[PDB]
Amino acid sequence: NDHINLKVAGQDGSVVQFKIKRHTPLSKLMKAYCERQGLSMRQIRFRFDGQPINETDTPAQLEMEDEDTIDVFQQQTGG
Amino acid sequence: EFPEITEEMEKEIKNVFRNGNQDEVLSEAFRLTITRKDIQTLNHLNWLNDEIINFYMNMLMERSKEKGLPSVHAFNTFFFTKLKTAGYQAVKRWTKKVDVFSVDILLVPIHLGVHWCLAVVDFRKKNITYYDSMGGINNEACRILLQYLKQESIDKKRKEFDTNGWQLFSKKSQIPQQMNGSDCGMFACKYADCITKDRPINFTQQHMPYFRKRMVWEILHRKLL
Repeated sequence: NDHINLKVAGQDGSVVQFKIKRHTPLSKLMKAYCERQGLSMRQIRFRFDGQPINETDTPAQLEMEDEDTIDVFQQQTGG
Repeated sequence: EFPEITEEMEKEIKNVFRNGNQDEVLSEAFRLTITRKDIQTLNHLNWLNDEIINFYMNMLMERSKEKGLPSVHAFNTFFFTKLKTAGYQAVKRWTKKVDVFSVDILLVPIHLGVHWCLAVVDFRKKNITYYDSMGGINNEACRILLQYLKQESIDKKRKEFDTNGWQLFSKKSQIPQQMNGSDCGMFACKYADCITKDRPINFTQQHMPYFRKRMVWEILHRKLL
């Protein structure tokens, strides 16, 4: 199959574009989003239209498409 | 009305609380993942991290599917503030594949900076109603959600929402109050618990350390006594 583009938008209003083949686990991307654009990993959470994205998951498996957006948030704690 | 805290349970609980492998996988389903780290947030007087609440809001919802009980859709936690901050367009979208209206109650868990709270859309009572344990009012939240409804209606069922007759408000000294420093996310969950069971509210504080332990088993096994 053919590769697709994916936007990752931080809640600081920062879109980070990405290219990947559609059958690939998102681990490759998730960790790259932390490494590049320095950030934690065990302090954030990714969601595609509210659906919790897991590392296991793959674009095709999430019915993702070209130029679709992934939201990423800070982990959030409250008393 | 209280389920007992049987020996079998206490022993599995105290186990998952002990300082061990913090990244251990522990519990799945709901596309949620619950670790010893996540679990840890239910110990003593720890601040409940999002993952726990979302999980509870799924079971609260999964249960509201059984007979003689108001059907419920629950949004994840990040919903509210992503709306409040980014507007509608941002969350269009998160409700593709749910007719929000074909349900009896909506559960909105809210994260306010350093603080948990809950808002409830009761389609059948016709009132968006907000719940803070510390007693703080958030009439804004209601006014925002109502805007959601209006907007969603246009986007899903291609027609304006019938705003007529609806109430928006917040609860005060009329229910149970926080009474400490960290049991908010707790109150929020168990607040919803009574709501979802059409049951009245009834509990106060001391019911919390119990509910805390109780929640843990409830979580791991998915099952809410």
